[PDB]
Amino acid sequence: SHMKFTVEREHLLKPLQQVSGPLPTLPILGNLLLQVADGTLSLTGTDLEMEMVARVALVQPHEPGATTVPARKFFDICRGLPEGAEIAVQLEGERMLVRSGRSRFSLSTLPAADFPNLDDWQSEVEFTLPQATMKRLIEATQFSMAHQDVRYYLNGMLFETEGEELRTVATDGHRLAVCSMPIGQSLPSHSVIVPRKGVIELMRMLDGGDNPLRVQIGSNNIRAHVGDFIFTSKLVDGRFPDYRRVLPKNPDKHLEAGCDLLKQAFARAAILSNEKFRGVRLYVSENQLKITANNPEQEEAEEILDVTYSGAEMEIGFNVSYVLDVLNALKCENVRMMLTDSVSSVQIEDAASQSAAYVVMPMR
Amino acid sequence: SHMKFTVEREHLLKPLQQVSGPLPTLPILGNLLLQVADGTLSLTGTDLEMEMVARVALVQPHEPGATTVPARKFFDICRGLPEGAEIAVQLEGERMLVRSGRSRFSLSTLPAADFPNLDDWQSEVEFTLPQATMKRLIEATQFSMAHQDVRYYLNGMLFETEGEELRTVATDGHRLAVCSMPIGQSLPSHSVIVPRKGVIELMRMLDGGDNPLRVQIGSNNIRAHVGDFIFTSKLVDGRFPDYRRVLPKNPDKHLEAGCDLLKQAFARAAILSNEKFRGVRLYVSENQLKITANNPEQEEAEEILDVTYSGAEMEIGFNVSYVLDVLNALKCENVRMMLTDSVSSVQIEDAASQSAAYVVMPMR
Amino acid sequence: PAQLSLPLYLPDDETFASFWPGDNSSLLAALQNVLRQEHSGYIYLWAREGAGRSHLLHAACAELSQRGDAVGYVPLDKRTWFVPEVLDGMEHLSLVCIDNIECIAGDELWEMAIFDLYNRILESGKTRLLITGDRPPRQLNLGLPDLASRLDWGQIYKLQPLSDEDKLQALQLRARLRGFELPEDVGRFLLKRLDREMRTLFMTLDQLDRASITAQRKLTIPFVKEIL
Amino acid sequence: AQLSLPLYLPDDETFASFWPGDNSSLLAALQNVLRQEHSGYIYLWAREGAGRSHLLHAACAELSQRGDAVGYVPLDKRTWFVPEVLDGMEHLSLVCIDNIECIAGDELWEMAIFDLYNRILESGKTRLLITGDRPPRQLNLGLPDLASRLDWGQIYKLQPLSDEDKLQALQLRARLGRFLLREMRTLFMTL
Ligand SMILES: Nc1ncnc2c1ncn2[C@@H]1O[C@H](COP(=O)(O)OP(=O)(O)O)[C@@H](O)[C@H]1O
Ligand SMILES: Nc1ncnc2c1ncn2[C@@H]1O[C@H](COP(=O)(O)OP(=O)(O)O)[C@@H](O)[C@H]1O
Ligand SMILES: [Mg+2]
Ligand SMILES: [Mg+2]
Repeated sequence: SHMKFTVEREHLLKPLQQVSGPLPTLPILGNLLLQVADGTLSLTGTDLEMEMVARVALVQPHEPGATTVPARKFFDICRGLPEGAEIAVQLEGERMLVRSGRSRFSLSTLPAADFPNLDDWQSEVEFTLPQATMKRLIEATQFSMAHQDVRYYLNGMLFETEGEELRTVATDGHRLAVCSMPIGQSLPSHSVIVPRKGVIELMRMLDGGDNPLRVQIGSNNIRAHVGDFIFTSKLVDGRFPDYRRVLPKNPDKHLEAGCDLLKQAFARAAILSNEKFRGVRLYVSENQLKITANNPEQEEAEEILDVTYSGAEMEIGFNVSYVLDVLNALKCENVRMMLTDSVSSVQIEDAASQSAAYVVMPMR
Repeated sequence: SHMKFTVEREHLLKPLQQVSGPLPTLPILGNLLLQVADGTLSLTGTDLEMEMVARVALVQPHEPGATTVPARKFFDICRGLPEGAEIAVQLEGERMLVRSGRSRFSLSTLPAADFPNLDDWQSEVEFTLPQATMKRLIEATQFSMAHQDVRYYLNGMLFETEGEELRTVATDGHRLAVCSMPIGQSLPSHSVIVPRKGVIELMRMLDGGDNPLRVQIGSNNIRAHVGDFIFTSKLVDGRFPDYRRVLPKNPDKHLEAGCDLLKQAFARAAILSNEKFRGVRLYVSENQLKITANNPEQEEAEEILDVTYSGAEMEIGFNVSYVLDVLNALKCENVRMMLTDSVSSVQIEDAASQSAAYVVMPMR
Repeated sequence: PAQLSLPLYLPDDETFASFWPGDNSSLLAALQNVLRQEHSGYIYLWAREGAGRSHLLHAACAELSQRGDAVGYVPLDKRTWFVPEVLDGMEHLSLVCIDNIECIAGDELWEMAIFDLYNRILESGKTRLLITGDRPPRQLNLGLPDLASRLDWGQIYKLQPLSDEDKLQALQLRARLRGFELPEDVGRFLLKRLDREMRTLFMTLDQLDRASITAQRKLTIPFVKEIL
Repeated sequence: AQLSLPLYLPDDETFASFWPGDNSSLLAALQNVLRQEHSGYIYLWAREGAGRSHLLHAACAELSQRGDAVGYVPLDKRTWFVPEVLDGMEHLSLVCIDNIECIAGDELWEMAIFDLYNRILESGKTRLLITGDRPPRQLNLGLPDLASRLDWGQIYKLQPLSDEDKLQALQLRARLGRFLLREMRTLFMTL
């Protein structure tokens, strides 16, 4: 109980914001672990499932110590202070005192020894990739994760290193998404399941740069180093399904179409679809796709658009939200749809690059 | 009869958006009254309390008629259509058909004779003012309105014309806001109460321009003409309190301070205030203001800032949310606070112009 | 408290002082008797057109507001501007005025709220209840019969409208209370040309007084026409 | 079916034998709720010998002479009957509860009175007159719901006759003295 440090306001805002995010649920879990070790300041925030540590260089006189402090209050104080102000922080009793000019703040604290510390494990696979590659791997598959499912292995994203490429897979039992990006070094074959909130926090820590991303995948934890932030999260102890066994083996029907014109056609047809079941039916024929939808109010919407298709005629139903999510993830020119029959999965991918694929199961 | 018209998509979007806004609560109230009269198209939308009419010039062949159609569905269709597309609309049975290219939509309709038509009254006071003046009168007083109070006359804004100026007043029994702007013509003394939702809809219809605002205040209704939109709203049949009887008569304490530094000081003190009551206490002294606050967690925050003040020393409490709303409405350099004692109202206004005044009642 | 409140002064021209007694001598006696402290009762005041039912509710509110008691007035004809959840907590008030309770006939959403509010001030004490209407509580076709027997449970009074004689000196009563002077030739002129509409008569006084203030001339018979 | 045996009360406490002063405001409201068809609830309270029971008997005889059903419940003689005797009295035109302070601390009787109040409240056309020693707020009742209901109505204080009005009240019964004068219960009994 003798911690004391002084640091500019511009050196705390970004580290505080990285440790003060979406994280209810327990008294000390809403606090930040401040700890001064000559001559750096460490700010930690966790939720028993993942932790986030930021280090701040202290060039001004300081004294070693440690304590905890309400995150949102401490962040709003430092954020509310004028630009360029110095922040003097010291411990007086069971509370922390923040001083900046003629402003004095007293925050109730909790003992730093009661803070949940993640047991340091043994790292295994370690690689370094740019932030743009990690953001692409996440964005292309994130939307296909499940939310609080009994299939706990689906409530997250599968990070899989295989030789030269790093691949991310996500599925919810109705649709699957898989993306793959190459790196510069050879990696041992390894696959882990990063939780939902872990995937969310892993992407929001990515900024413009220009710093690379050091990733340390372990036996039961994953750690990402970028800048002075060290994100660590536990892994989902489960067996993720094989996505290669899901991809439609040997389809006989291929359809190419403009990605935008297809997206806008489904978007207009979704207007008159069922508000709850979101049902639309696709009718493929000779160089033509006919999308129709109707609602319990007996309001029908018909969308016909010219496509490049030569296979046999088929009528297949779909959840328009799942199809639109795929077309939104494919920020490209033209898309490719590979079908088999009306009661089997359909693979959608970009007609240009094949680095990311999507599979959606139809409706009856 | 047989209603039928054809119009470009770019002629409908803005009229549709203005007549289809956030407005539950009755089947036909969620529909738009379409009516073709050679050679214009009228789109009407109401909520039993106010109506919104837009006129669209039809230069393409059409047939007179009238019907109703779900607003949000019909808007999303015209908005979802490609840019520059022509929209063919005609009635086939008990439903309306929309055609644009290879897109066909069928929308369930309700009889146009069942649409609530506002009884045309006799206009009285009529004037024309720019949109920027009307937006200033609203923004400077809107936040002080009451929401769903037994004092039904407080659930709105008071429009009062007096000679050369148009003045808006709003209060909720805890704080009052009054703004006054001059026009170019002499107006008869008249005062009406525009409802909350009427004020909301009156401001969102204001755009960049460059068209003036024709306002027709009547005995029990108000009508605003801008562009091709005609907004009409009923008036609150009540007696609005006298704001001149509220203004602190003969205060003996005047405080000038920087608006920004004062706003940021209250914002930082509000962090450690009570989450529910938002209680802060101001201590005015010799050229100094001391703002303090504390919460049930026994966390205290102190903000001292240099001001220009010579009156007697006083400690007065306030709801920090009410004070911050006034300082946010005063987008100015310096502010002026006129006080009397700790248990009486305090007038806050801009130190430069006196076109708008604010009154906030303290706390015990 | 906390906190305090704004000294919002509304048209206080409707008090017991500006209200003419006849022929409601028995009603005004019992009305001022439940406004005693402490007395908790329920009075029902039904009448037809312009008898001053809202006047006596505004008079009873200002009577307790002038001595620091908390009050509540619920105009059920303007109920389209608020919600039935505004009655919650009014059982802690010294006086609750329910104006025009015949407007919720068939409004099961509001009848239940009024019904619940009655029981809440009945289980508690020190809550004066004054309700007005068009017709006696039995002549009020309510959906919930439990509420009809509760509006029946109390003292019911029939408000009597002012005679054309008392109507004149009621207009003159508002003149002396407001400050101006209404002579007897102008008053008997407004009762002819405005056709004895008391709602608009006292409403026209502001138009005739203000235009006479900004002159500043005295009220003469042709002056009213010039103001018109 | 069945008709009732004609029993006449052996007393003389009718309204005609009752003196107005100084309870002029009380008698005005008392005779107002006795008029058909609407009803209400009036509470009377006084110290001793003021005539709280005299007015109940007078209100009973007022409606009994015009064929209305009435019920008088002396709560001071409740040791001779049971609380279940209040059941069905919600169908009567008038119910008189005399000396309601005697059930202070008697949960068995407080609940019976409390249930009887709500029964005539859920229905209509049932005049309720209750007398007591102290105002309803000064009644020590174990049931707080009943206390707020007894205070829910018009409450009047009964003013006992002065020694002057007491004299001419005695002669009023002789038509239908100073030596005998000051306990009114025994004075009218002496005649
Ligand atoms: N006895 C009276 N003395 C003075 N003014 C009265 C009297 N009765 C009615 N008025 C006036 O007549 C006007 C009409 O009242 P109104 O609101 O129509 O009553 P109600 O609500 O019963 O219809 C009121 O503004 C009131 O000031
Ligand atoms: N105002 C009155 N006029 C005539 N007699 C009265 C009056 N008040 C009381 N009395 C006499 O007193 C008796 C009233 O009964 P009492 O025992 O006093 O009832 P309570 O105990 O409830 O006051 C009657 O016999 C009546 O003759
Ligand atoms: Mg009225
Ligand atoms: Mg007795």
